[PDB]
Amino acid sequence: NRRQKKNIWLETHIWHAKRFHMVKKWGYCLGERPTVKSHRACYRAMTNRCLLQDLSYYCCLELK
Amino acid sequence: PVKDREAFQRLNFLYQAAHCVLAQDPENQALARFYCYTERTIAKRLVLRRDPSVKRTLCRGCSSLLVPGLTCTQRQRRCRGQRWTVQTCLTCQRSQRFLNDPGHLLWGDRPEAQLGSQADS
Amino acid sequence: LSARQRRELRLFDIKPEQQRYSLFLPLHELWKQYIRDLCSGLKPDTQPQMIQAKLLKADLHGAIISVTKSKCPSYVGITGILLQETKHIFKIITKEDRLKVIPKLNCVFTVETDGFISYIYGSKFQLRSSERSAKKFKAKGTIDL
Amino acid sequence: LVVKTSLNNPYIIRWSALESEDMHFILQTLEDRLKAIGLQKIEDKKKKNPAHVRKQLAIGVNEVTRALERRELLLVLVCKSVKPAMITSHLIQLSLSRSVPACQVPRLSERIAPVIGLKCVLALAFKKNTTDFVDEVRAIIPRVPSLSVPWLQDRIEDSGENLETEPLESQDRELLDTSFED
RNA sequence: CUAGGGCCAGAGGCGGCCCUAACAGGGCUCUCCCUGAGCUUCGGGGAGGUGAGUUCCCAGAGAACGGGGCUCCGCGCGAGGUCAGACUGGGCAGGAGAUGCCGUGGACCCCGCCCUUCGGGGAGGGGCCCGGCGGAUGCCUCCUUUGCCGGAGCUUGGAACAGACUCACGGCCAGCGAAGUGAGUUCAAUGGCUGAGGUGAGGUACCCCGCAGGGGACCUCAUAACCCAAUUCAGACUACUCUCCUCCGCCCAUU
Ligand SMILES: [Zn+2]
Repeated sequence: NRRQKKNIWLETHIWHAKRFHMVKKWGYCLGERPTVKSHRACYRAMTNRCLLQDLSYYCCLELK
Repeated sequence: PVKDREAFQRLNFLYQAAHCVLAQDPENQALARFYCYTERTIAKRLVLRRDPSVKRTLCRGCSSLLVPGLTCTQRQRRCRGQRWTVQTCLTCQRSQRFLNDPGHLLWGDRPEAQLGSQADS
Repeated sequence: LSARQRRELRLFDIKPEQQRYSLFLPLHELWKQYIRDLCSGLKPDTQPQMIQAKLLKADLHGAIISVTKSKCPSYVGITGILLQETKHIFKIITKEDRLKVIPKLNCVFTVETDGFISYIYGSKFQLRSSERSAKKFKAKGTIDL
Repeated sequence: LVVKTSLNNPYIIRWSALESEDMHFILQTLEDRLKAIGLQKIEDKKKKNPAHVRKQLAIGVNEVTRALERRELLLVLVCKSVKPAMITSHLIQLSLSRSVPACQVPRLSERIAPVIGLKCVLALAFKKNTTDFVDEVRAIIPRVPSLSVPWLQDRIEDSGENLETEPLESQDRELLDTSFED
């Protein structure tokens, strides 16, 4: 909580920072590259297999 | 015992060179101070059994072996009880107490006069 | 204590440079008589490794040196008695008042004895030279000059 | 057999020669020149009801040392009080620059005893720069035997070292102190 | 199998802050110790709190406690004279040092202002110790002396409110046999040749412009070493010098 006073520290941000490269950016610190070499493996999982992302930066305007 | 007897010549050679510097030129003491610092460094690393009166006149504050006699202050006073000789060098502003008194002359001869007497070959 | 001892300095200034170098002449006589009383053997010939042991184990403070080969040519051709000694340099005084700081990095010194001449490669001779007479002098490395 | 070598270097600075007769009559001459002038000094100090007070008679170790430090042409009289006298009068030996440190071993208390003063003065000196006290004392000053100190340089370009490696035995101090710990 | 978790005991958590979970990581600031050719407000290395244990011989009173060694002092005990200020009377101590001046010295005591109301922190004043300078009287009012006890002090030795080393502030508990690493091999592949440009340099009989000159063009030399991946990444280490940004030192020559 004391560190989260400065940064954002999402719920899955600690799961990402456990095994992915997290670089500070224009908004919060997010995942740039994986720690393991999987540049061909990400495409091979993108074509036939399964792959997911973490998209939490999308702010929402609800209009009533 | 031979190799220590060798380094004895080097130590009292540095000690005599410090006296040569302090008797040669006044008020510029850097050679004698460096020689006394080297002499104290040798005795600090290769630790030996040195003489008690000479080493306490080396003034272990930084380095001054002949300097407090003719340049800096050595006087006498009476602080509380027995009279004390105050030895103060004008380099690091440290003091040395040495009590000198007639009733304790045997304790003045207790470390010193024995080694003169009990010296056997 | 060390930073409190580093207030004034323990090193030379401009004022001891003009001390009329003939006053430093009895230091050479002191060193020469110390070599005469240390070795105490001259006439037939005897044991150059005894000479190497005396030149390794003794403090060279206050001795006559002359740079005979060095990597800098301007350092070569400098004689004089030495006054200080530091980690990788040492300071000498020469003729008419000026002093020089000679580094022990890659150089060799001719030392003139009473009747001998000794070359000393000042490469391994370093690191607070009281450590030289103490311990740790092994056989490593050659110096090409 | 526990015997350890110790580098002890008391290069022995011996005192002046024991010239009994010469010192014996010049000290009586000093007593005559002190009694010949008078006692205005004790009458000005104690005030028992100023010209003789103007001498700077350094009495005690500290006054003699502050007289011998700066730059002063004067005369010092030193007596041996106890056996620890080399440490105190080593200042007087070392301060030979422009002064005369005359040392008398048995006789200096017999100088202070008839002179009207106080308790027996151990170290004495007198600063008498440019004022006329007694010219005969200033004639006696280059006549006393001077002390040559080979400890520092002895003013001549010549150095001599001596080797004194004392074997300290544990058995000697063991039998003199007689102490044991377990 | 969310180990941003739980279990017995503990109530201790490695100078402080900030970032990360790659917490044997990095940066800043404060102190201590050691060393260094730039006077030093400089740089490098190591350490920071608490509790326990230890530290050749000799010396010294004590290397952790106490006693045995000496010196100085008495809101305590005891003895004698009692002759208790008589010309400021008597006794002790004092040139072997009583006292006077000075204070960005002390882990000491008391008063005392500010933040604050646990340990407290900071400007000041009084006593003792400490250092510097110059020297004559200070104590008590019935007096004197030793003995026990209490407090303080001591020259040594590499060491004496110390420093150095070691241990301790927790332990235990969680795997997936199925495709194929912007190189993925394992009886162990991958920096091969040529030419022009990059950079460090030299020379010019080339071209354009008119400030003696500047810019481009042509030719040659040098572009190395350390070493080699088998799962990856973060950080620290050690081995570098074709190469770039700074702080520098010494020596030589000039104005
Ligand atoms: Zn000192």
